[PDB]
Amino acid sequence: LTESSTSKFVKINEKGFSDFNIHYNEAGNGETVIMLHGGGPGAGGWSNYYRNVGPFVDAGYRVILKDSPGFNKSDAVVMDEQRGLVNARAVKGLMDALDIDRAHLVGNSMGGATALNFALEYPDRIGKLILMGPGGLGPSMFAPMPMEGIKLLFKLYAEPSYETLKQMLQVFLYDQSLITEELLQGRWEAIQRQPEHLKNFLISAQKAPLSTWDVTARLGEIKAKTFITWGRDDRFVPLDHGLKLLWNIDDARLHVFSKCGQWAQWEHADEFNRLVIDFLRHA
Amino acid sequence: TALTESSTSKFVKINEKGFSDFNIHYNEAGNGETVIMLHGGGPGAGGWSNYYRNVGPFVDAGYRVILKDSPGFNKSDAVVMDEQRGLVNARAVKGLMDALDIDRAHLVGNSMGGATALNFALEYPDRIGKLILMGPGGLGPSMFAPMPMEGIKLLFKLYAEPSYETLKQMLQVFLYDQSLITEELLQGRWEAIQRQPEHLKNFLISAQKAPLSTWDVTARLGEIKAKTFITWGRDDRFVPLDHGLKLLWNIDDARLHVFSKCGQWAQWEHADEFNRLVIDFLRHA
Amino acid sequence: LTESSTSKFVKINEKGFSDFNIHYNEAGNGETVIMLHGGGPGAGGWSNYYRNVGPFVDAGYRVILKDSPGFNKSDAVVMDEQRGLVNARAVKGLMDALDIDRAHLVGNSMGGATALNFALEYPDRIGKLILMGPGGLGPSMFAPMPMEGIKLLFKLYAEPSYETLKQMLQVFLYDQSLITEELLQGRWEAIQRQPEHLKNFLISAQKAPLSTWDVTARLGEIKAKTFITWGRDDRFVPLDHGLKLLWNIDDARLHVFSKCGQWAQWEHADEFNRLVIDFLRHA
Amino acid sequence: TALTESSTSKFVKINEKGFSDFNIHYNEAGNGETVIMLHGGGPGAGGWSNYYRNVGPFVDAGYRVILKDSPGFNKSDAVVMDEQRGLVNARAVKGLMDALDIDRAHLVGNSMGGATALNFALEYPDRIGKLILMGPGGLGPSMFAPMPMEGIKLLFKLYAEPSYETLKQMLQVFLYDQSLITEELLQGRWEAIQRQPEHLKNFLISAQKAPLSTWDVTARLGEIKAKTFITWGRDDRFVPLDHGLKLLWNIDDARLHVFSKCGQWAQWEHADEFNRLVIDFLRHA
Repeated sequence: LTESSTSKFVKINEKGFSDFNIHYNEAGNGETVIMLHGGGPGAGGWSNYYRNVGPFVDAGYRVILKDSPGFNKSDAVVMDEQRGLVNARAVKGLMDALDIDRAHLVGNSMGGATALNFALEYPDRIGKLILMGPGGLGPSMFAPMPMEGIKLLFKLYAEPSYETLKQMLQVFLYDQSLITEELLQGRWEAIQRQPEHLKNFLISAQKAPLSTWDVTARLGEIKAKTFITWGRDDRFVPLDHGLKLLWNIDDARLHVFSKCGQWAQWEHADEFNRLVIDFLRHA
Repeated sequence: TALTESSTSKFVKINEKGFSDFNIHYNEAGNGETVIMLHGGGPGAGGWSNYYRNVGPFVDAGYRVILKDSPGFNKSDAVVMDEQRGLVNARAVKGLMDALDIDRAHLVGNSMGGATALNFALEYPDRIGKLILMGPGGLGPSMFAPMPMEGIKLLFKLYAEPSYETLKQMLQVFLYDQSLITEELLQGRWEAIQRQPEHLKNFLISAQKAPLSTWDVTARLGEIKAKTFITWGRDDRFVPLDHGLKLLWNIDDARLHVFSKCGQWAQWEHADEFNRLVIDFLRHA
Repeated sequence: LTESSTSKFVKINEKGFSDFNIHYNEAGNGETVIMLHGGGPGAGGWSNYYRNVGPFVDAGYRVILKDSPGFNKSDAVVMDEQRGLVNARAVKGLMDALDIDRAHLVGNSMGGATALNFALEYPDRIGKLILMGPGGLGPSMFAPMPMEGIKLLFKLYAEPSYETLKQMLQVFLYDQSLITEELLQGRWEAIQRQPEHLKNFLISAQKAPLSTWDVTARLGEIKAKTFITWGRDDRFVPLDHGLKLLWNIDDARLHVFSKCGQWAQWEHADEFNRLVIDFLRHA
Repeated sequence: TALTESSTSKFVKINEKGFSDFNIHYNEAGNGETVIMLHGGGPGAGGWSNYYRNVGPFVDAGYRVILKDSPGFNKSDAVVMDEQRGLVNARAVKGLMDALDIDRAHLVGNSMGGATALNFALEYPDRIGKLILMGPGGLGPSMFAPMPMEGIKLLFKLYAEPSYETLKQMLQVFLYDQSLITEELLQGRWEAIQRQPEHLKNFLISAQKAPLSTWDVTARLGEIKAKTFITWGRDDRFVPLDHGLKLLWNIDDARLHVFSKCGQWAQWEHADEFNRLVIDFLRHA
């Protein structure tokens, strides 16, 4: 598989959306797994998930790497509501657009915020919920906020340098020497090719700051089977949120990877793949 | 051969440091790559009783499984120990491996058996493959939980005044869903208590000589070179959840998995998931 | 001072209350400190606070040891709403009853739940907020619930034995050999003399379980200056709630006492007294 | 006499283990019962710079206050250390106490000075009264926070490439309210960096010989017999909050106090409350 071969578009008309173009990548057939990416500059379905799409297809799954409204080759937008609840509507849109009655969601960071909102609003349309260091769960009992990674993320949004992006990625990864060009250019090309997303994000962050995303009091309402993954060394979202989810969602389990940043799916691909595939297959 | 507690039951004399001609009971099945499972420290614990829901699937996955009765438990020989039990138990595991000609084994350890597995990986790094830990005991204070924990107090209470009803109370604290407690489980533990009452008294004499605080190997976790799978039950009232994080941070190559709606026996209360996760870890980690 | 010398009653008519008799003890003059006791069988203003009333009066404070609706010499009742919100109304009642325009609150356990609700509903009537291991803040990130102390509390409510009460107190105190008769009889006489409170409590616990008391999502609304105290070895409410309060209340500080159970005010009287007096005097 | 940085400034030669005729700078005022205050480990740190908001009130409360410049900081003599800095610093504190005929002192320690205070209480239990710790360094891994922490990375960055703007970045991470950072604070630290650049390079050479992981005294906290007051800033990005709990659980007689809206300098960012709480602890604990 490649990005080219899998590339695809489709408009959506849910709630406040209307004739809104969502880019995505699709492969495989059958049961549907929608993978939702992180909030960083130049973030996209493919870029977040290029080590998990193949193995998930082989497992006999319909794999949808969605570009969320306002990133990569999807359409630009400005939100005055918390992006989790908004991205969920975009997801609900792409499912209605493509006749998908139900899907499993895999949400990393902002994505995980999306999946959590999707699961809260549209429970009848979610199968199983995989969360990987999801944002927007309020304050940590230990980490002061903003966290080091979030600081760097806004710094990159503000002054998109090549050297800055690099330093953002050295904080996102536990092992910094794992930095590939195919990754680094994937993000750097994505920021350049649509620099309207950057300014749109900062404005939205002004209208709905991270503190408004907190869905914590509603967690006792999530019914789907939940698999929470965390990188032990995540400098973007604090480890103790993993526990908050475990205690509040009725049916959850938590897996933490050592020597791992915010990208468990990337930095620990193999283990992540087989752990999640098995969770879908057997839980 | 049918796989039953009796058809798998075996004995081996071990000779290692402070053990001479010491009879160790174990249950064994399967062939090839070896997994040794080490049980908890409560009255009447033993290998079969802790691991009977795991043995079949591990054997079917192609492992040789050894459910070891630790010294001073169940059908192994009696002992009063004057050193910390994790280390003495690890000597016995090594003794059993030498006696059975086993060069390397994966270790699965629950509670006291987790402490055993950790001491074994510290002392005998060349003889361990992978390490699987389920809520290991004796890792010092918790950052949140007052000690002794509720499970620990019931453990000592049962050791000192054994009764069926106190056994039942203990087991109700050990498990998240107390309605899963069968009369057969209970009667198995109760028979082990009644058939080997010397183990209880010897345990109490030994704990006075080397209290639980002496089992703390925290300072050495940095030496462990085995790939490690830590499992915890979210609802464990015996050893606290923050110890799972302590191991995750101090062992070089670890992952942690926490089961919801689970007390201190994840291998038993969530056997199917446990089996699937650990088998997968042994095969592909 | 003694219980006799300070004993006093007054009816109240707030919201659902009407001609409802609140017992309390008062001493001293000037600025008002209302001390609110814990949820245990035979719990009462005096019994919780007999080492803190004298020293607080000397400090020049008006000290009100309130018996909460349904304990000790106050009137019996059954609640179908979480007792924190209900006890707050009773407190708001005793203040209107006695022409108190403002007060500082000192809440231990159930009391702390009260103070937190009082501070949320009636902020204009609260000065400064002292919380000592307050209940009803949801699940712990570490302790499974119900906690050992809560289990024992309901066991004592169910079968009020003298030996049972004793075992409840051995779990409430870090140092068990500190058990005094003047305490033990204070509780044992209180349970006997009004055994209707016991059954009323169990029914209310049925109508509004501990899980309904959680005010966590509203903590960002508390404006009063807050002093959170905790016993390190508290087996009734988990230590990590101390942190939750610290992070969520806008103006808070946290003090933890070593070798200390649920009764910081009792087990560490001196240090507690001077710490709180100074907080009132200078914060 | 007026109390100013200069009117209080003194030197004393110390001779203790690996120190011979080693000049220690300190600031001193007041008389009687002795409190020694030990500073942090960042570039340009020193006693005055860390504690100038505390000295007046402690002296007025009736204490003799000593703000000590640790070896290889500020106006004390230069040194490249080959052992963990907490212990070497504790030797220097003991050396200063012997040279000034001080039998017993209360110790207040911030960050590196907290590590110093802990080593001193371990090694010289008879020479300490009470122990006050503010976010002490080197207590090993955190259960929540990735390491090195953000403050630590800025510390090493500033040591290796000193610049005024990097100093400002560091100080902005140290403090909760960055708008409290005065030009005078900045210029004081910056002058100490520029006037003693050898301290920076010596610090880096020393940290290669005994890294921060070697400062961990966790395993010994159980030996500390001093009544201990632990203070933390909720918002500390240099040493993590769970270490406050680690000390609370492992030292026999401790209390913990956490200030909201506070980074790693509680003594400075919340001086008034800090002063009031610690003075009260010294008088009545």
